[PDB]
Amino acid sequence: RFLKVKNWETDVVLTDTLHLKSTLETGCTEHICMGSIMLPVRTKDQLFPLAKEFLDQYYSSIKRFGSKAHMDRLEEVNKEIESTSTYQLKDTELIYGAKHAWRNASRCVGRIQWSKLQVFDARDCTTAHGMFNYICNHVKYATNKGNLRSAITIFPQRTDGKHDFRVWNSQLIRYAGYKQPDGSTLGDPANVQFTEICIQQGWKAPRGRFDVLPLLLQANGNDPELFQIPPELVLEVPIRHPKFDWFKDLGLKWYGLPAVSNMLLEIGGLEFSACPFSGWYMGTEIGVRDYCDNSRYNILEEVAKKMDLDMRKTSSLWKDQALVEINIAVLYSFQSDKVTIVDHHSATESFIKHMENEYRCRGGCPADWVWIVPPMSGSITPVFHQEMLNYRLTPSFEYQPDPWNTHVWKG
Amino acid sequence: RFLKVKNWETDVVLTDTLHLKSTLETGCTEHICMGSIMLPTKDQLFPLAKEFLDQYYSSIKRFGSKAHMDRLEEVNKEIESTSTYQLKDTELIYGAKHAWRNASRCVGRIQWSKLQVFDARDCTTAHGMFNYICNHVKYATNKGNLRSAITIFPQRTDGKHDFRVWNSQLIRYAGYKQPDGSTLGDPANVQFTEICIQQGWKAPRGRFDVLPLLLQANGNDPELFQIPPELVLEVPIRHPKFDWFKDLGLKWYGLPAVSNMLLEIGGLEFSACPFSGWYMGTEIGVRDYCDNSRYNILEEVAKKMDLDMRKTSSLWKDQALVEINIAVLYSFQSDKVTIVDHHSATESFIKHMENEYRCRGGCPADWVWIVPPMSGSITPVFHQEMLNYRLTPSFEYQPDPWNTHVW
Ligand code: HEM
Ligand code: HEM
Ligand SMILES: CNCCN(C)c1cccc(CCc2cc(C)cc(N)n2)c1
Ligand SMILES: CNCCN(C)c1cccc(CCc2cc(C)cc(N)n2)c1
Ligand SMILES: C[C@H](O)[C@H](O)[C@H]1CNc2nc(N)[nH]c(=O)c2N1
Ligand SMILES: C[C@H](O)[C@H](O)[C@H]1CNc2nc(N)[nH]c(=O)c2N1
Ligand SMILES: [Zn+2]
Repeated sequence: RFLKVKNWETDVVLTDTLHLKSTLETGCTEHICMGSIMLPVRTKDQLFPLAKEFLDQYYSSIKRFGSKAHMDRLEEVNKEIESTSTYQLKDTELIYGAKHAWRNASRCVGRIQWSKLQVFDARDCTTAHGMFNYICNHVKYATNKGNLRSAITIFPQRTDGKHDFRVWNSQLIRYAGYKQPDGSTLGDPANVQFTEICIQQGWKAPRGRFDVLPLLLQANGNDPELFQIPPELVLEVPIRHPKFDWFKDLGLKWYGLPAVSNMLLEIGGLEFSACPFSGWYMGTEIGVRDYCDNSRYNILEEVAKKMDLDMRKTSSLWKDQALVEINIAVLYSFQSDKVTIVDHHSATESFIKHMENEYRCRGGCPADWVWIVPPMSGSITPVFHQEMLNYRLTPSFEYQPDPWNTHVWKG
Repeated sequence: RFLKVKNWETDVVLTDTLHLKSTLETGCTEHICMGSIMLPTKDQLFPLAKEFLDQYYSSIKRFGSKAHMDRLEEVNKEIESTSTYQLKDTELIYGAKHAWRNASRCVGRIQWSKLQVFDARDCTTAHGMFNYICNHVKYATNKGNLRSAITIFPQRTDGKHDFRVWNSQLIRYAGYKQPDGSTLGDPANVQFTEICIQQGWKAPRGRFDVLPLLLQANGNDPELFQIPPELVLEVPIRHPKFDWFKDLGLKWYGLPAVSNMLLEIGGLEFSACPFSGWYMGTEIGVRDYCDNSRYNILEEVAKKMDLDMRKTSSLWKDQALVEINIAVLYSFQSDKVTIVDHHSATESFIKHMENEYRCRGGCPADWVWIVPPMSGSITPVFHQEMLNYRLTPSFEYQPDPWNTHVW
């Protein structure tokens, strides 16, 4: 079966054959679309086909499909599953797997860079302290004094689901949020629950507007431990505006390194519950969502006040006007300190080319339009006008429940 | 089977039960989501009439009444005899308001119940059609105080006798392909603009020439008519701070009036059902003016603002986009023509969603279309999970007549 997508700006039509290789569900049916819904211990039984599938993919990519090296590996894995109920990936397989999980990530606009991913194998790690070490090294390597490099660190895979490695932080670097008795919030409202946990686990909170959270690390199913990332390894960028001198006085800054640490990495049916990954920011992530979401820092009014916009009627577009200047400020700041960042025009245009190249060479590119289109200026980016097919391929990054909700406390 | 939707900005969760009444298909499967794709007999007829009459009679709190049962047999008799049936005025009106109510892609649906319905099923000719349409335009325009309306022409019979309005909207600017290779006027209408000329229209070959109506009655050949200019309300576009802005020579019409869709009610098909409301500002300023394949004026506005257009990262496109949209709202409000900004309209839609969930068990909605094409996440609909499904009565797409019509 062939499926066609059309770009309604360029009339370019592409044909997808890759969806045929799609396994997992979407959440949609013939009678209902769930494309705007945010969130849509394995047996030896189901494990081997999943291993076989992966290994088949792997050996095809290296052009050794049906070789003795291929067959022997299948046999080898088959036996290891029957006698041990699981198996270990070769380094080459782990690297291929991690890159392809990124490549298959349909909500990610930045996938043109997928083949350039630095894979840190942390499968020999045994303790929280060991995790801290790996993570520090990840952060130093990725930051690279401002010239950012994509990386992922992979901790040991799930066994019986009782010895999980987990990073409790949603991101490696993130600002604390504090609920005040008056109901207002100090810092990042999105991190209030996590900050409270850290505090309870013994973290002495400085209680400012931008306190870098501590790492809360769980190894081998044990209770999580607190570590503070060395400040010298956390690159931050004070935000200022190229024309507005008062902007610096808002007191804003942000960190340079976006690093997601709460996702699950599935490769060949194996589950890696601790796999922090990092790249670089698209400007709007900070300047639109982080600064301007009503439930985040929420700086639109204060910025608009200073620009002296007509804030009486929404139809003055004072919110839209302030949003653009804030986003201009974020980009100007990062560029000025030579910390890697990409604007949403540049990023979306690159994704279009990547997507086109993925149709030619791969037969498709699964993409989630709802997430790909930037949260400001949507239709002046080429992705707005691009029809996309969303379906799920493995290897993949998956969601997983927050550890504080599932963890068995030891004491 | 009882689905929930969350607003991630307010934590409000709503439970959807209405989707269970859905009958038509979405185009998605368990394996692939097509949510971003633009375009996915007597025995057929009677269940459709039934489903429709059941909901109609339920809406008037007379489910399982003699009148209900009586009407059901009456329509059954008529289908079994005529191979079709006629809607009572009351059903027709209910039908139309519900097609709008059910339009999952429409952000302006909070007003759905105040639709003025013009019954034009007695129409037999294109001059006839023209007369109905002029009346519609005048009534809906209301000297700038816009009122929603629909005019309904006779239902399809054998597909040989279709009424069609060939225009996509009642009022649209013409578009011409100059020998330069460039495009003068609206590029979206180049092909239809040729068909007008091919059928006899004399273009003023300008930039904002109001297209002529091309009307088809009983499957006959379509005819041209020029709407009385005095009935087409337009808004010169100026900026409340940029005095130079008016020299760009931009204007826009006040009445958005979609004329090419198909209205399906109780199995019956109305291929000519022009309807109209009032603009949300971004349709004009973001899409019409700044789409690359439309008037595409970003670069020239940017020049006039003397913005640093060297790098994409100065966000000069974004900056101009805001100003252009500021101007659109300003000009319409200044001339007292109804318009709504994307903040007000999306906040209204959220309130409507809440009303629909609490009073109907849900509200079908297409996030891809509801989220305005600028400043998406600073409007509340961005953070609102929505379920998309197909309810009837409905507005559907239908093929362009020129590809179909047998002369
Ligand atoms: C290098 C530059 C990168 C850019 C500019 C980028 C951009 C983005 C953006 C803007 C999102 C939307 C998330 C949000 O708005 O909350 C996203 C999602 C995502 N990204 Fe990327 N990313 C980059 C690197 C990476 C890397 C290195 C990985 C994995 C190895 C990755 C995997 C993902 C995944 C799995 C999602 C899905 C999130 C979800 O499902 O909720 N990205 N990306
Ligand atoms: C009164 C103020 C109204 C507003 C502000 C409004 C707004 C909108 C907008 C912005 C869209 C997106 C379409 C696009 O971007 O091209 C839309 C779609 C739509 N509207 Fe409304 N509308 C209004 C009245 C009406 C009325 C009176 C009807 C029918 C009687 C209607 C039926 C529809 C339908 C069927 C669609 C989707 C068409 C499709 O499937 O592509 N609207 N509306
Ligand atoms: C509900 N929010 C999603 C949080 N998650 C799971 C998530 C996943 C991937 C990406 C993001 C946005 C942060 C980010 C991460 C990376 C590696 C790059 C980038 N530009 N942004 C967030
Ligand atoms: C891209 N979609 C095709 C154009 N169609 C079929 C379509 C249908 C309904 C609405 C629109 C947008 C124009 C419009 C119409 C009405 C009544 C109100 C309004 N504010 N805008 C367009
Ligand atoms: C590819 C994508 O489906 C297409 O660009 C859609 C996106 N959302 C839209 N939303 C609205 N309101 N109007 C449109 O024309 C479109 N176009
Ligand atoms: C309800 C809706 O799906 C939700 O708000 C989505 C919309 N699109 C998004 N797009 C990005 N990049 N990030 C997001 O968190 C979201 N959130
Ligand atoms: Zn879908």
